Amino acid sequence: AQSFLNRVCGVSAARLTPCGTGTSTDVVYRAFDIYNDKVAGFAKFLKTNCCRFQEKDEDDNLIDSYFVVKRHTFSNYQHEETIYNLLKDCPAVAKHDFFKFRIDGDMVPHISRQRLTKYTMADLVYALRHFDEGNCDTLKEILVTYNCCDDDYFNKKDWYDFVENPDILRVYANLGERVRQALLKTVQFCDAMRNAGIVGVLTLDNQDLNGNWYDFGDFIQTTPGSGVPVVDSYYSLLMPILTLTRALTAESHVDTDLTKPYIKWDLLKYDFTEERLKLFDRYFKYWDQTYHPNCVNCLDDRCILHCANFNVLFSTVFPPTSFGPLVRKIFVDGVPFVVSTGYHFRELGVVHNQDVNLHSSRLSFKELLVYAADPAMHAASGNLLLDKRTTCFSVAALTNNVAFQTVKPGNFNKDFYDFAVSKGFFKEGSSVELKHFFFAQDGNAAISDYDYYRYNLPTMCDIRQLLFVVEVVDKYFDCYDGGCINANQVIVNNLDKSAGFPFNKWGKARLYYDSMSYEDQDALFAYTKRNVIPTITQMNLKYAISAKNRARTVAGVSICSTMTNRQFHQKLLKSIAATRGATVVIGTSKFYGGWHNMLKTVYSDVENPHLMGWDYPKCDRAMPNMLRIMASLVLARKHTTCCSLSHRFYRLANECAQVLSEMVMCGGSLYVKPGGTSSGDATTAYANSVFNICQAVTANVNALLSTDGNKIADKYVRNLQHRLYECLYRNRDVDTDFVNEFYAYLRKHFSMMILSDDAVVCFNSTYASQGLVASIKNFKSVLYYQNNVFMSEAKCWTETDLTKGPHEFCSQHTMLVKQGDDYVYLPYPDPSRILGAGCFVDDIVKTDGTLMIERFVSLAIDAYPLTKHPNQEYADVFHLYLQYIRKLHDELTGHMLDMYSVMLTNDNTSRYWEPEFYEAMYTPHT
Amino acid sequence: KMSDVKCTSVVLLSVLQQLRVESSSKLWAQCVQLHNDILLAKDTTEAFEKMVSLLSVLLSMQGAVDINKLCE
Amino acid sequence: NVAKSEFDRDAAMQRKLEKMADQAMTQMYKQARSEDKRAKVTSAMQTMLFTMLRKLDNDALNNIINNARDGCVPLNIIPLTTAAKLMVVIPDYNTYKNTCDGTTFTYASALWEIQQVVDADSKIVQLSEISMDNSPNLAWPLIVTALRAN
Amino acid sequence: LKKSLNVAKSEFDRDAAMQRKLEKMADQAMTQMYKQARSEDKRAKVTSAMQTMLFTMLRKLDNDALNNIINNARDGCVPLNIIPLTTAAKLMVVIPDYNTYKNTCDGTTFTYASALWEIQQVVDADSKIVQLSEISMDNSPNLAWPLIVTALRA
RNA sequence: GCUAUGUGAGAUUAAGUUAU
RNA sequence: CCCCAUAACUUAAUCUCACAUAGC
Ligand SMILES: C[C@@]1(F)[C@H](O)[C@@H](COP(=O)(O)OP(=O)(O)OP(=O)(O)O)O[C@H]1n1cnc2c(=O)[nH]c(N)nc21
Ligand SMILES: [Mg+2]
Ligand SMILES: [Mg+2]
Ligand SMILES: [Mg+2]
Ligand SMILES: [Zn+2]
Ligand SMILES: [Zn+2]
Repeated sequence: AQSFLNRVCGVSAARLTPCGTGTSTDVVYRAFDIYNDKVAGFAKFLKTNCCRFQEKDEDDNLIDSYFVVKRHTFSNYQHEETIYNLLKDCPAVAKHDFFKFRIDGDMVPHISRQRLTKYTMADLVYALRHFDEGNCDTLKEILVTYNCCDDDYFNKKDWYDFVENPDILRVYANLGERVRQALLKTVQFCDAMRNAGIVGVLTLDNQDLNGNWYDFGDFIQTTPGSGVPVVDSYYSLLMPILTLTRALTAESHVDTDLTKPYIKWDLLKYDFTEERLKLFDRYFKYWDQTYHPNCVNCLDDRCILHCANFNVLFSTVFPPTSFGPLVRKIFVDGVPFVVSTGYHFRELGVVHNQDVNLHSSRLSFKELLVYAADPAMHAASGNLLLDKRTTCFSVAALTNNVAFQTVKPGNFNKDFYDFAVSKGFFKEGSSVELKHFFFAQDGNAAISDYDYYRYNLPTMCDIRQLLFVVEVVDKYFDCYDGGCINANQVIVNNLDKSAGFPFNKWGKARLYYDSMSYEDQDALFAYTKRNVIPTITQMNLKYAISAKNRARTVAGVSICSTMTNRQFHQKLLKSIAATRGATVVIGTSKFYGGWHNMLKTVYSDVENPHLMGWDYPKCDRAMPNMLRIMASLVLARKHTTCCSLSHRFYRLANECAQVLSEMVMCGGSLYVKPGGTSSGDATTAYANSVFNICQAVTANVNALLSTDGNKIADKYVRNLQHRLYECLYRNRDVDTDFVNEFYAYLRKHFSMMILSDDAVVCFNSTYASQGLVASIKNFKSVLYYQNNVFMSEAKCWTETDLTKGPHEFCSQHTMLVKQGDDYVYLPYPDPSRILGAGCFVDDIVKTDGTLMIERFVSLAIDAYPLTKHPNQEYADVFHLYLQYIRKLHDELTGHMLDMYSVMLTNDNTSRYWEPEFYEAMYTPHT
Repeated sequence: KMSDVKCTSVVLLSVLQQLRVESSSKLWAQCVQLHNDILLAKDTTEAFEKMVSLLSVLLSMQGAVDINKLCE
Repeated sequence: NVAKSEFDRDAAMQRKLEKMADQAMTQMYKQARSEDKRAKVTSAMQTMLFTMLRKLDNDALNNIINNARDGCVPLNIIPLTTAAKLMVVIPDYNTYKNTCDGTTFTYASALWEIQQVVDADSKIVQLSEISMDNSPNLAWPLIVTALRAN
Repeated sequence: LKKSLNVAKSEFDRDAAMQRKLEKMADQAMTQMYKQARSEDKRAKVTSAMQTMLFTMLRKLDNDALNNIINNARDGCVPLNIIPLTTAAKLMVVIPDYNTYKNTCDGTTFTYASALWEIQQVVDADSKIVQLSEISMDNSPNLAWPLIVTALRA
């Protein structure tokens, strides 16, 4: 009817075009943040009331202005009228119009909301948090409107990859001011509610993409001045979007206006605590949990995470030159040094060293080692550097020249290649071809590989979700014993590796382990628990075979860091490597039936098993700066007796300073690492494992919450979803009962082999089909908004049949073979990798095969399971290696008869070209 | 044949590195880009072209004598 | 028959103490070597620390630490404010056109009078050879060394 | 009845085992000395060995472009820059005598590396751009014969 | 009991080497 | 200049345990 349209637009002079048909309602499929006694989650539902009416401009062009006329019961209508009349004067409330219109004989009460956008903040956060490259129409439309793109940006191939086309960081950032205005408007709304006495729960789906608020159905009226808005779910689900769109970029300008110039900020100023408090009180005014700008004042690890995400959000406003070690001019023997006297973290705030000696007369070995590892004397006594080759912050150039390091090509073993060719290998059309080589690099290699930390962005996490993910991960990390150990009990393998910078200039780590007595090491470790010691880490180019042209660099962390980290973390990290049958499979050998043991361990009791895996693209350089902190906190939870709160916090601060916010020395100059783990700290593998358990438990959590609870048939998992939403966004303390629960649920329906950065998942098929456990799409969506990377489908694999093992775990393929009278799983590698290792070696001594029958026994040990592969070319490499070993031995004997007269008392060399020696290493008897 | 090209390119780059081509950064970058491209090639016709381009870096400059290396 | 002590204690037990006596001698020699290594590394780190304090330029660093309220300043501003030499690495001629100039440019306030330009080969680069026409004929991780002009 | 061939079973194993350790130590020393001689010989003759290996694989390739470039470089035409592959970019190649000229450049074409290159600037030893004239059978006293031909790819 | 010798099983300890 | 961690092989010693034999 036309009269209904005329009644919808009353006093306001608006030209409306129906968005449906007639006076009937309009069905939309939008995301909702719902919490009832029947359903509770953040999923997409069908809303079937609401007669939408799009407004067209004077020139008959449709704009983003809709008049949603909700139809509901009379009681809700008259209650919402009263609440709106109480909240009429707020500038963040959508213009409501209440009228009754006769539809078919019954005057249905109508609640008309004027000039609100098509989508809400719930839709935006769902699109950016449940991203699917196929079904991304809502995100595409949101980008087309509120002009960010031109509807042609989506014609690009990888327009969302965050690695390919890194310009997706903008196009998103253009929504930052919209989100910031929404935050200001919700703060205004909360102020109005508190000053008017209405108590209610704020939800994202009740705020459009302009900041206006509506739906006052679930609002109760109390005494004026005593309103209690609930902003847990709203802010918590909004947190990950506050950093993708960079909402707090307007706060870097003079009057917080995007047109005005930037604020200058004193170069010397480093505190930034009052500014952080002002930002919190402006944007998160009604977040009832206490926020500490400096994490040193936190209670136990929970304000650490909670206030750390706020700090990482707020630190994007402050200049990047104020984050780093805080130096102070101390006087030793009357000579003024410049040494660190604290640290200013982007997450931990300002941390000050507790033991300071302004006036010193003599420096011991511990003090000399601490001062020599500090970057203060190196950066201060160095020329200023402006390195335009990278976007990372450049501090200083220690030396007056820039060092360019090139990678030498590998050496060619022509004898082995000729032997292989003589044995019918490397033929046109053969399934086994050389694909692993020693790729060489030019001078601009180390710096080019270092300039991949640009993929690491300041990521703000969902604390109301992360604070439960951490509990589930801690449950996964139970049955382990850890704590602090003395220098007597520290086990170090291969003492003389590097000793780190600047300690490379005087010797290896053996020198610093022998020069420092046990009491000296204990004193240094105790000093770490009360002070912050920043260290310099050197980047070194790897020299190893690979199938990709990408260069690889390894971070050589200073010995001053490794010595303390070992004493901190070798009580753990060794029970993890000595525990068999757990989720983490670090330390479990693949020989003597180990592969079969782990595979049957994770097959467990899943009802409808499939297999699933991933590779975490751009790891070690896209890891969020918060998830590494969470990892270090999880590994530090085995310290409730040995360490106090202050000691644990200072150890965490030391680890962040010398691992996370470390000063990377690439070439001959010092840079600043934006974040991410270090490849060579003390816990890279275990930190990666705990980070992998996270974002998988998170994937399960937000795949179980994003399911329509009304469509779930089972009454147990539905109640589990309800209680999970309760424990996430409505409960403050840890519910240990429901942490043991849902962990039993994961172990029953989601079994994992969590090795460092590598995982194999045996999950229930029918639960993933109904969206009750994590899947490939859910894991990809999780990585999109909590890793700043897009995980390609080609990097993932799945298996619908368990008679064939994982498609690829630890670069080893799995096949089911008959060993004796029982079927076992044997890991066989890529034959191209073994052939390339046999052909391309690192040095020229290794080209002489006679000098090394060894390393060929070792390559044949790993290549034995290929002999049972159905492919003949795959099976022939083992025989090739055995024949080459025999040839090497016989030509060594010939050389000994030519050079010498005496042969060799051998007869223990024949086992090395017989299949029995290598077969015995896969039979489970040793 | 790729097995005979992707290996002789490695040998050529090793020889060039041995006779101090890394001193000239431009030449080293060009001859390392060619070597990496040969190692990732998929058609022998376009791999022999890059093999030719990787050669004539040793032959252009009279560092290594050539007449005696071909006595066979 | 009763001469066991003549070869089981006069030739074996009298040799048993020699074994751990000798390993104790080796242990004390290795401990002396470790102490010497400790002394030499101590004297090396002390010399390093006492050597790179003379380069601190203790006339513009004392002027910025004293200006601090608590006495602490970020480390990342010490080179920006006190260093008398600037090294700029230029990957392409466009960067040189934008982020550099002729004999004088300006980075982090200041005024940096260029003293020399050098290439990846680290031999030399003349200031008149850096042009769009001559750019391809140059190795282009160019290092520009400039001095603060005051 | 014992202690005649019986006592010489534990004392006979004494000197025999001692000889066994002596032989074992001698063999270990011999193999260590061998593993050194060979390793140091390898690392001494690296350049010549790598060059010979390279030029053996080059003939085992049995190509045409490589077999033309190397044949020219034996006793004549060698390039001055990296051979370009795109249809653009120039290639300068010395021509050290008349025969190398006539084997390669015949007239506006250049052969070389299994392609045919069109010549652009036949500059002499010093710099005199020689027009295609005295480079004929008539006594060519074209300066020092290195007639660097600059040539573009067709 | 007493040394003497070999034996195998480890375990321990470094060194070399591969794989992840 | 050349990282952390795990597994495996190979060599070489050691502390023995245990077994066996011989002499006393
Ligand atoms: C680089 C890492 F820190 C990553 O945390 C993780 C896997 O990272 P990775 O390299 O497999 O993945 P990558 O980022 O390349 O992924 P793509 O680019 O292919 O997408 O183990 C580490 N790691 C890998 N090799 C080494 C090594 O030798 N030494 C040490 N100490 N650590 C290593
Ligand atoms: Mg609503
Ligand atoms: Mg409602
Ligand atoms: Mg990876
Ligand atoms: Zn706190
Ligand atoms: Zn502790």
